[PDB]
Formats: sequence, C-alpha cells, structure tokens
Amino acid sequence: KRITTPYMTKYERARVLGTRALQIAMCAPVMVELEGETDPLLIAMKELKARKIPIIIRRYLPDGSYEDWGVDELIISD
Amino acid sequence: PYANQPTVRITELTDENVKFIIENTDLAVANSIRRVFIAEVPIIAIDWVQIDANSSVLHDEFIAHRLGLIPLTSDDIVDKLQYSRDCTCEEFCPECSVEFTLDVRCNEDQTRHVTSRDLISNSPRVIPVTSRQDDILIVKLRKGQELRLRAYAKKGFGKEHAKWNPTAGVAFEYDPDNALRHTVYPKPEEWPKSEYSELDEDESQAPYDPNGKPERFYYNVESCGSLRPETIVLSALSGLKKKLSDLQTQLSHEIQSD
Amino acid sequence: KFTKRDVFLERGEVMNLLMFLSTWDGKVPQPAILKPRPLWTGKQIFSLIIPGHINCIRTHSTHPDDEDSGPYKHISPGDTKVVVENGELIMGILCKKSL
Amino acid sequence: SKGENHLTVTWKVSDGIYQHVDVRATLWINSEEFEDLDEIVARYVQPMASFARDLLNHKYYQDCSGGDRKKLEELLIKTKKEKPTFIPYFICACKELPGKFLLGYQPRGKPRIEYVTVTPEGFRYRGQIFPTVNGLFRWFKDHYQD
Amino acid sequence: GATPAYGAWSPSVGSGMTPGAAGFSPSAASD
Amino acid sequence: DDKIHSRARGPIQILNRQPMEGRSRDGGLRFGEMERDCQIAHGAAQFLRERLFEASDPYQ
Amino acid sequence: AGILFEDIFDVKDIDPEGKKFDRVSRLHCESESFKMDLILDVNIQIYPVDLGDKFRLVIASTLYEDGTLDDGEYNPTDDRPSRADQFEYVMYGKVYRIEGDETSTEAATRLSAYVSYGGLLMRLQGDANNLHGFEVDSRVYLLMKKLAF
Amino acid sequence: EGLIDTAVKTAETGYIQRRLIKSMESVMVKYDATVRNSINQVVQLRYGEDGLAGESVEFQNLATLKPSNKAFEKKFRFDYTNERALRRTLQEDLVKDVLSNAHIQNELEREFERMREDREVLRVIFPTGDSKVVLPCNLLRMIWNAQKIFHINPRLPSDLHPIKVVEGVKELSKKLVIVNGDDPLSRQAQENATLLFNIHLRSTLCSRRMAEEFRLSGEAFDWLLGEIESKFNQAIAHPGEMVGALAA
Amino acid sequence: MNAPPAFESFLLFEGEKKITINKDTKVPNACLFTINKEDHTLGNIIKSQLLKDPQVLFAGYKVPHPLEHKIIIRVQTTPDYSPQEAFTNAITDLISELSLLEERFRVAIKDKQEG
RNA sequence: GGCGGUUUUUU
Ligand SMILES: [Zn+2]
Repeated sequence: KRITTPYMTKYERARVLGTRALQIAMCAPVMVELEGETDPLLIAMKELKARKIPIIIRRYLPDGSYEDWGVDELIISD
Repeated sequence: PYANQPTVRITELTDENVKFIIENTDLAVANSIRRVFIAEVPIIAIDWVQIDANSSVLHDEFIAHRLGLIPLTSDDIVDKLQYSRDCTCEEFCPECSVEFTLDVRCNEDQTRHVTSRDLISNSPRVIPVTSRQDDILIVKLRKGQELRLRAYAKKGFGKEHAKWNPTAGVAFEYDPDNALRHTVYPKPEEWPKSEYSELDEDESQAPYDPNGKPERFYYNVESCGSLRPETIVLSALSGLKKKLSDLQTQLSHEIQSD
Repeated sequence: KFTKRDVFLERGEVMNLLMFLSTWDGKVPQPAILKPRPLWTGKQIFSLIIPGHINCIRTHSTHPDDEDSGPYKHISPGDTKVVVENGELIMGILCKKSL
Repeated sequence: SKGENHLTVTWKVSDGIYQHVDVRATLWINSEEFEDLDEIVARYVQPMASFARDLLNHKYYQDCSGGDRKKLEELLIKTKKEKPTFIPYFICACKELPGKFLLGYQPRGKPRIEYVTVTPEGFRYRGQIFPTVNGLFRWFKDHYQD
Repeated sequence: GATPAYGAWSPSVGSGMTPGAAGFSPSAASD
Repeated sequence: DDKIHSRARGPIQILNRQPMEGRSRDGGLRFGEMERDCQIAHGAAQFLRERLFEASDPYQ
Repeated sequence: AGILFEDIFDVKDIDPEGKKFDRVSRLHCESESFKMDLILDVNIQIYPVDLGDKFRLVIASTLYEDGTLDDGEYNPTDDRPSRADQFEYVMYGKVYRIEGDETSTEAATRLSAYVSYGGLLMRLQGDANNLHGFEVDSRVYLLMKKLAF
Repeated sequence: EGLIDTAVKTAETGYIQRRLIKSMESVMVKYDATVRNSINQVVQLRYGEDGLAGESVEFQNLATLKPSNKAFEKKFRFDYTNERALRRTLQEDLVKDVLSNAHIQNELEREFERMREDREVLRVIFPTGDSKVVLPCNLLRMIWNAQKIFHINPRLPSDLHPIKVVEGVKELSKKLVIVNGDDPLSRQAQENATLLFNIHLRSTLCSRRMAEEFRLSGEAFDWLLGEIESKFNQAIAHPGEMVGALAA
Repeated sequence: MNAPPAFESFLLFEGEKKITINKDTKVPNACLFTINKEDHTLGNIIKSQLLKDPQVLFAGYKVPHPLEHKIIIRVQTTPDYSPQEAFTNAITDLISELSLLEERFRVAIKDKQEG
C-alpha cells in the first residue's frame, strides 16, 4: 500500500551513488562484474545501471510514516 | 602527388635587409618560412650574466636585461657552437659559448656612458654590432659609481626568448592586388595601392579570379645586425629542413615499432 | 556572419574547421556546390554541430514582419526564418534569437 | 584467487570443455568441509561432473569443434532441404559457455538454438529440475513439440 | 573475477508461433 | 601573484576554532550566508554540512 | 533514369527587391515548354549570369546514369560516369517543402517545390503533373548549364 | 545619477533577498507530493498548483482558445459525412467503417461535446483571451519530431482511425497521474490538477486535426503517446526539493 | 610564480614521444598523428602537402590548446593507400622542395652579388 | 601564533 512516487529522485540517486562509492572505497564486495575500472564512484554508477546496489531507501512522509523502496524495485530516472 | 618546383628572385640585396620573391609555392610554406625567420633561427646572445659590483642607479636585473638585448654577430660561429643544454661538459665551455667582460668606473667629473663597446669578448668574431653609428648604451654612471660583470652568450632561437630574434621586421605580402579576394574592402577606392601593385591608377583593385591560387610571395627580411639577411634566410631554410628530417626519422621509428 | 547565405568555404578550410568538432562522425558532407569548384557553405558546416535530429523554427532579428503575410513566406529574401529539420540548418541566419 | 577464504575447484564438464566452481560457479555446501575437503568433490563436484559427462555414453553426442554455433546452424538449415523426413538432432558442449549443453534441433522452419543446464540434483531444462540424467532426455523427446 | 556465476543464470526460453500439423515421430518407452 | 591564494588546513583562530582570514595570514575563503542559500536551493545538504562543519571547525 | 525534372529556363529578373547579399541573387526565371516559375539563388561570383540568359536546369536524384542511388557523401575519387560532365553549375540540396493548392474534395492542380542547397534556396512553381518526382525530405541536385543559342 | 542609482539598488536588493530567503528557506516538497514548511503546515496541496518542476516547462498556445464558434466547429468536428474528404484523408478500409458504424459516429459526437466543454472552461478560466500558457510537454514539437522520424509525407492517405486516436488519448489521460488514489476526493483532485494539460492535449490531438494537418500513422501516434507520457513523468517535481529557496 | 619555463615549448621531456599514431574506428583508412613540442610551423605545411596529394581524402592539423605544446593531424586516404605512407611521402617531398628552394636562393644570391 | 579600530582599493 505504498503511495510515494515510483521514480528515483535526483537527490536520492546522488546520495545512493555517493554512499555506494564510499562503501566500495572501504573495501566491500561489489555486486557486478568489473570490466576493468578502479574508481569507486564509477563502480557505484555501474552497479546502479545494473540494478544491484544492496540499498533500500527509507522515504519519510510528513505524518511520520515511512516507505522503504529498493533500488531494484523503483524505476530509475537517469 | 608530389611537391612543387619553387623559384626565387632577389630584388634588393643590402647589408641591412634583403627583398626577394618566391614563386610557385604554397601559402602555408611561405608563412612557415616567415615564422621560422622570426623565431627558429640560431643566433648568439648574452644569456648568463654575473655581476660582481653594480653601484649604478638602475637595478641589478636591468643590466642583465639590457645585456641580453644587445646583439652579437654570429655569421660563422652559430653553426659551430652547440646548445649549452646539449653540451657534454660542465661550466660554459668555449666550445659552446662565448665570454664577455665589463669593468667600468666613473672617475672623472663628467658622467660615463657604458656602451656595448665595453663588452670585451674573448672571441674575435663574436662581438656586438660595433665593427662597421653609435654603440648600444647600457647605463650611465656618475662619479663614484662602477660596474663589473662577466657574461656568457650561448646559442638560441626566438622561440625561447626575444633576444635570439635576428629578424628585426619581416614584411611578408602576397597578392598585392586583392585578386583572390582574401581581404574584402568595403570601399576599395579609399585604400592605397600596395608597393608591388601592378594595377594602373584608374582601377582600384584587380578583378576576381576564381581559379586562382596564392603565389608570388614578397619577403622583405630586415636583419637586426647579428646575422646578415641572406644568412638568416639560408639558416631558416636549413632549420626547417632539419625539423622535417627529425620528424621523418621519428615517424619511421614509430612505424617500425608498431 | 558565418551562417549567412553568401558564405563559401574551400575543402581546405572545411577540413580545418572539421578538426574542431568533438562529435564529428568522420564523414565529409556533400558540398553545396560541386562544380565549377567544391564550395561548402557556412550553414552546411554548422548543421553538423547540431546534435541529433532537432527541429525548430526561429525568427532573425532583421526579419520584416510584413513578410509572412505576403509571398516568400517559406523563402525569405533576407535569409531569415531559421528552419532547422533533422538537425540541419536550412534557411535563416543565427543570432541571439536562435542561440 | 579472486578473494580469500573461499576455494575454487576445476573439473571436466566433457571432452574438452572444463569448468571452474567457487565454493561459498557459486556452489553452496555444508561447514564440515573444513575437516575433510574431500567432501566438496565426493558429494557435489564429482557427481555433477559425472552427470555432465554421462552425455558421452550416448552416441548422439559430438564435439562440433568445441560447439561451433555456426556449424550447427548451417547443418540444420541444409538438412532441412537434404533430408526433410530424416532431420537429426544433436547434443553438444560449448567452449564459450561452461556448465551448459547445446541441444540443436529444428522446432520449425526457422533457425533457433536451445541450451540445457546441469545441476547437483541432475539437470535443468525449461525451468524444471530432474533427479536423473536419462529422465530429461526421455522427457524432451515427448515435450519438444510445444 | 574471471570465474563468475554459471548455473545461477536464469535460462531464458524463447517464444514463437507455428500453426503446424501433427506428423512427427512417435514416442519411446522409458523401460 | 598578489591575489592568488589557497589553503589546506592552515592556521586556526583562538576564539572560534575556524580558519583565519586574509591571504597574508594564510586564511580560507568565507562561505557566506548567500552561499548557504545557494547550496540549500541545490539540495546538497551533505556538501553543505561538509562546508559548514567538516572543513570548518569539527568538534565534540 | 532519376531525372526528377529537366527543362530550359530563361532569366527575366534578378533580385527584384534589391540585391541583399554580395555573392547570391534571385533568378526569377520562366520555362519555355512547361510554363513554370523558378526563383533560384546562385553564386553570382563564380557563375555570373545576366538577364535574357537561358540555362538547361536538371534536378536529379543522383549523378549516375545507371541510377544506383548514392548514399550521399563527398567522394571525389570516383571514376564512374557522371551526369555533371555536361553541366557548368552543380549544387546538392534537399527539397524542404512542397506547397499545393489542395482542397477538401478535389486533388491539387498546382505545386511549388522549395529546395535548399545548403543555404541557397530555389522555388520551382508550376503544374502538379511534372512535379511528381519531388518528395519532402529528399536529396537532389541542381545541374544547370547555360545555352549559347 | 546612474552610478548613485546602481549603488542604492545594490544596497537595498541585498536586504530584500536576505529577507525573502529567510522567510522560505525551509519550504520543500515532501514525498507526499505537497509543499510544507518546517512545521509540516501544508502550503500547497501540489507544488505550483500542479505538482510539476519549473525546469521542464515551455511556452505554448491553446488552439481551442479564442476561436470563432463556426471556425471551431468546422475545425474540431471531424465531418464523417463528406465521403470525398474522408477518402482523401483516411483509406478506403476506413471510410466505409466510419460511414457504416454508428458507434464511431456517436463517439466522435461525444468527443466534440467534450471539446466544446473544455473550450468553455478555458474561456471562463482564462479571461481576456490569452492563448500563451506554460505547459510541460511541447506537443507541437513532439508531433514534428514524430513526422520527421517516421517520414509521414503529408499528402498520402494515412492509416489512423479516429477511434484509435480517441482511445489513445483517453488511455494517456488515465495514465498521467498526480494524486494517486481511487477515492472520490483523490480522483477529483487529480482531474483538477491535470485539467489544463489534458485540455491542451485533447485540443492538439484531435480526429480532424490529426487526419488533416498532421497525417501521423499508427506507429507514429503510438510513439507520440509514449514520448508525451515519458516527458510528463520526467517533469514531475522531485520530492525533497527546496522550492522555497528556489522561489526566494 | 607558475610561469612555465621557455624550453618546454620545443625540448622533449623524458618519456614523451615525439610522434604518436592512433588508428580511428569511425572510418576506414584514418590515422591521427600526435606530434609533441611543435607549433603551427611544423603543421600547416604538412597539411598543405597532404592536401596536394590527390589520394588523401582528408588532411587537417589542430592544436588542442595553445598553452599545451602538441598538435594532432588527422589523415584519411584511399583504401589502397595508407596514411602512414601518405605522411612519409608528404614530408619527403616537402624536404626535397625546401632543399631545391634553398639551392635556388643561394645561386640567386651569389648571382646578385655582382652577377 | 598576536588582538581591535580606521582608512584606502578591487569585482
Ligand atoms: Zn661546453
């Protein structure tokens, strides 16, 4: 019974990319085959394109409730 | 699918400037030769100055700047000397540099005019333009002031610094009569006629020529005093040829490695 | 001044300008004037700069208003009425109204 | 060599085609393997490889020069006109796709390729796992008319 | 790494149409 | 040359442990309230906090 | 064949509204057989033209006789036959508009093809019978040669 | 005088902008698609009285606005009686259909009634007759791109049945949603929010217009619908945007 | 303070190659030659010589940046003629032409000097 | 390891 928009806002996308890049920089298991790159930000972008980032966004609503979305669940904008 | 056969004709040969005309060549080659005259032309000039005592009124770097601007003849020494950077020794060896010394001191009451004549060069031929017309004024000293220094002049080209710029003012002109229309005159009658204009005084500019290529490039190379004008032309042609030869050698090595 | 109708370039100038195009497909366009000599046009060279298949119409600054009503609507004598189709400049001159 | 702790076992899928498997290619097992690493093979890798090699027991299997898709395609599009009443089927192994086997046949008058996967319990075809190796081949001959 | 998943891949099945008649070979026994 | 300036954790004041001010004192540029409003409009709260805390005056 | 159009024209007026540019001018020409108007813009500089001059204008879709429909690219290194060998002024443009006097019942009887040669515009107005080979969004050539008569 | 004016302007506008920003530095769009301040007080049920970002909006004209009744009637009615014109536009396999089937005739009559209703709404909404209005998707440019891509060639009879255009527009209006929810109040708010846009969309994509001026084909129209819905969804405002600071 | 020296406009740095070749993938028989530590002098002439060669479909040099001492010459010849040999022949014929011009100039000068 | 004020300049 989720009513929030099914698209990924730019703010959420940017924050998720930065967070995944940081987790990767701290030596973490990737969720996609690396074609031959070492930039953690690029790896996070590739992971986003592949839809394999193990992160779910907890969007809060004005009342107080919150809806948990998944990078592989909601549609990506860019 | 090959190059062309350019011809040359000199119109004025003097010890200060040379006017010539190159025919059956390309505008790019003409401009390249001009830029090579202005920059890539080996020539000697003061470069490493050492001042032991300067009580003059100017600065300590002002003297070095003026000494670097002073020309030095190098008719048959620049082709022999090598670049100090490519030298295979330490300290300015006479094989790749010329030495100069200056030691002046104003004793009399009248002010002194330290000119370029005070630059006593160790070599006979490498000397400032004072052979054959006043000398280059370095500084003026008053009673009680002095100036003692020793300088070394090396080989270089204009691309590095303006001191090694032999050509004073290269005048290059192609197509006097705006025939190729490379320059559109809003009012042709208001512009004068070029020095090399063969058009009569009635018509303002020659008519249009569609199947017309830029040819007949007029050069007027004016030498500063170091190298003769014809010597500058020959040195520039040799330098351009050497650059092309080095590029070809590098290309052959690169093709062979791949 | 480059996008005017009386702008003609030689193969040398065209190939030199094409060097400064980071999105060039690598193919030289057919010259607007094959004979008596290959002459490109300023507008023809600028067409390659427009990416994709963009379509737009714009009016030039010195565009007489009493032109669309009378004849020569789709063929302006003064070379106005910028009409870009499939990302290719056809008519008109570029100015602040278009760029 | 990819990471640490885990271990990789390389085995023979068939005649020429090999396959690597990393244990947690992902192969799950129990924790007692640390005491007798012989079990990862004596209970999973070796039985799976034997199931994969069982195709060698049937003469209908071939090599096709390491499983050349082009060769099978040309053969299938030529035999359709050379012997319409005797269209053969083939089962081969691909060198560019370990763990899979190409089952080449003609569903219709158009070219098409199909693959079958091997699993610890047996094989996998059309999304259904089979406990035996012959059961899948006997079920294909009946359910290939879809 | 250079040795990724193989069996975990989902075998995609292709679709098609062919209003054909029944004239193929029968079936064999399982024995 | 008289106007070029940079910084990478230079000296800090004594009253409010924040970067100095002035090119001579080797100080950092001021992130004005207008810059705060610009960042708010962009929506880069992480960058905003990094500028107004991380690279300003961290303290516990 | 590919000859979308071919006809002789004669010049009758140049830049009626005053010459705007310095190298291009309008050529208000009229046919001799088909009775058609032509508002061409040519390069007066390289190919000068005066009043009363006649030229054989041939709008084609390709320069080859056999008609292979070239892809469209500058390829001077081509030894194939070319229709441009017997023409003095050639240009490559793309017809961008085809207006007509259509109605809501009976078809159109008079068309007008507006083509742009990379900047230079040409309007060829006439009947809706000889302009069948003109279609919007399509490359064409000019091919015009002056007749000595 | 000019220098003094510039100085005083720079001195006053600074304080003005400072106050404007401190008044609304906290306003922002929430995930509930509603603008609120720091106290969660609703300022706008939908951002900009629409719920769309101010970046993907361009100027357009309302075709059905300020027309002459007779002009509007003859331009947005699609006469299914002139068999000659019907053959000229559509194809023979459609002229007979539009002539025989009366369900299609009733559907077009209902469409024209809806078009008249939307025109009256615009007239009572936009007094003074101002056609220039800001809307998200530029339908004219989209139709032009579709033509140039699919090579429509406006001259030959197109293959697009008016029932197809009507059902496509209806399905597209049902898809574009802002106030999600089957509740009566939710549906009423959704209709009121996307009213002007749907009115403009219908006025542009009309049976007579699509069959006379555009001549789009079936695939071209399908691509047009897809592009319109994608662009509208992209222009939807992104929750978590400081609309307050932007307006300041 | 950050003014570059004056020798970095012609002198090569340890590791930098004078000329580099890169084949393009957009069109056949196309090669870009990157020359380091050169200017328009050693580029405009080569472009003009390549243009004269009829088998060269395209030939043009550019400078990625004025402060950067580097140029890129894109060449494209017929499929039966490679850009490497095109460049080689261009440079060779240009060198021969410059030598002939120098000899002619020298003889003209020696004739003008009392002759 | 150093402060407050004023003035002058620059976008
Ligand atoms: Zn030495």
